[PDB]
Amino acid sequence: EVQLVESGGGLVKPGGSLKLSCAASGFTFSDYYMHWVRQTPKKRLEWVATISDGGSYTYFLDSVKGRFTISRDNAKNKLDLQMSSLKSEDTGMYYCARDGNKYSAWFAYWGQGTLVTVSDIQMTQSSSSFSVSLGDRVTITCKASEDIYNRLAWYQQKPGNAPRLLISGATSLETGVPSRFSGSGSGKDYTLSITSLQTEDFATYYCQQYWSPPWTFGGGTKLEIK
Amino acid sequence: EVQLVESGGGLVKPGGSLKLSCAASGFTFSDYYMHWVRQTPKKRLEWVATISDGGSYTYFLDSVKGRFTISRDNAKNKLDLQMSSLKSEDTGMYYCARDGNKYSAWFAYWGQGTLVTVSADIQMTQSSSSFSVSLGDRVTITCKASEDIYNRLAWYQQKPGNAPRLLISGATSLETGVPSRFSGSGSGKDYTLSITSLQTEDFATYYCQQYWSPPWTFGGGTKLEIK
Amino acid sequence: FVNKDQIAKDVKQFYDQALQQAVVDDDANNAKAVVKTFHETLDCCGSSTLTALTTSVLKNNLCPSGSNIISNLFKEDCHQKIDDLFSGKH
Amino acid sequence: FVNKDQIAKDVKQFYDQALQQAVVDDDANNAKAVVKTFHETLDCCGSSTLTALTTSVLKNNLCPSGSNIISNLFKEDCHQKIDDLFSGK
Repeated sequence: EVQLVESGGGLVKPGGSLKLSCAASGFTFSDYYMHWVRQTPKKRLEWVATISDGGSYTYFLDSVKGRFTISRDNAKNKLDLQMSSLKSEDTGMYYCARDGNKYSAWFAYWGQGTLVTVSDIQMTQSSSSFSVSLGDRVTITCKASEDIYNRLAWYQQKPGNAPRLLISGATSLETGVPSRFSGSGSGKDYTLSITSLQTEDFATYYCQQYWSPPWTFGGGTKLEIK
Repeated sequence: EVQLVESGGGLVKPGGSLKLSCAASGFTFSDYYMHWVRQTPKKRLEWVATISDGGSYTYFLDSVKGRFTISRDNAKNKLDLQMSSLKSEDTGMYYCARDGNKYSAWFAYWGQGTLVTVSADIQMTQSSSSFSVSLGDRVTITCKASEDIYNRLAWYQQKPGNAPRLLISGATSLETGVPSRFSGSGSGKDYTLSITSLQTEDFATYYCQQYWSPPWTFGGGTKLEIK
Repeated sequence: FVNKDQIAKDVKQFYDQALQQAVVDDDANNAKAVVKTFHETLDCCGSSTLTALTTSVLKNNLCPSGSNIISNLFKEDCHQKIDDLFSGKH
Repeated sequence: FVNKDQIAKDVKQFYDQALQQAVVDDDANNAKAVVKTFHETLDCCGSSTLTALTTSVLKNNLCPSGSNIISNLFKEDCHQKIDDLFSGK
């Protein structure tokens, strides 16, 4: 029943400005920290900004700091990202995301995204892709540059659609996530295992750490049929 | 102005029943524990009952326990003492009193009283029953405790016809509107009430009361008489 | 949104409530546990509002440790310790 | 009258508020004092709701002692210790 609708794109000049807005519905907006996560054209996921539940507290990605501003209207159930002094690096789909809890930096719900076109813990996903057939079994690996104390999330992303949260806290499956998905690991080494591969399972899989900011993502592991 | 008006008192037969009621005004009734204190025909002061601010908690004098019930109506700003199985010992003036704080057992304000006449422990020792003193003189009334009180001692002045009035609390602290000529000192078991430059309004009976361990016992009193 | 003064006020009231309940009956052992927890945690004893309970509090073994007899007087310090918790002292 | 669940809820919120404020450097040395007082008094560290702050709370010297790293996880226990205060554990 949760819904996030982002407006504000698209085409802009280098040095230009844009005002992205997110329209939340289906939950208590005032109880959650809200974030902005962007997907590059090379499909790399990157967290950009956070606004506290009340609005008084603000966090930014170092590269967007001093150019990007966050705001929220708890009465109007809306969140805004004011982008200025835009560079080429800023191009991508901008997703509005609600925090898993009040402020654990994992993204339980995302919006469809708004395209913005303009003209640190390392999360290592060994394999960019895996060619597997239906009914098969896969293990996607995720390595951290330092011990991330099981503070790890897994996202599934089909094309056209936004990323969907599968697992939080390295092991805990989300509601409506099938038994065939499993997450294990500790310290730096983590895995996402999918057994009895079904058709809906072919997608790009990302791991994300939420131990120390910036909340870094892995490159992804795209599961392709063959 | 804090006001307490008690009603209900009357002539009663032994074993009889009476329903005393106190009508409070001038303060936040809901914030204070309320009590019932009675004065015997031989003028001895005696605490009888306590009702908590909310009304859920109740305390009684052993001799009235199971024969007396306390209740309160915070909406109607009223407090009631339901007396049943009446004995001779219960005869006396019944004063309704508001606690000094939420629940410190000293009596900052008292009502005029209702007479209850029935037809036919820390010992607080006040050395002298009376003192014959002239105007302008100086007096020291002494109060001795059977046990350490920890300065948790009050002093009351009572002129005849009128209810007791609180002079000092915490052995030393004078109440507002109490003149500088009144002073209280002492510690542990031995306490004193000293009055300098005796004026005419000063001739009355003086009582000490301990509020350390229940029952909150009073002294016999020390009546100051002119000579 | 939650303000400092109202919270201490509420924590102090909750303490008083637990204290009154703890001394009235032996079979209100939850209230006795809460009171023991507060006294042990805050290194305190007694209510500054409900001072009359002190003797009963002591007799019910609710203050095994901590000196509260400062001079010839017993000071109820829980309301203060609660204030210090929300102030950032003690 | 005061209800155990609501007062625990309120104390936990007040703690979160102090934690968030203490983590950003300024005149918010009062918030740093409150957090230090809570951690020292309740023998805890961190918020179970505001878990993301943990690294910043550690880096701001708000948890010098006390083992919070159990098995292979750091568990933020202040919200539990607050519950235990009002429960009598």
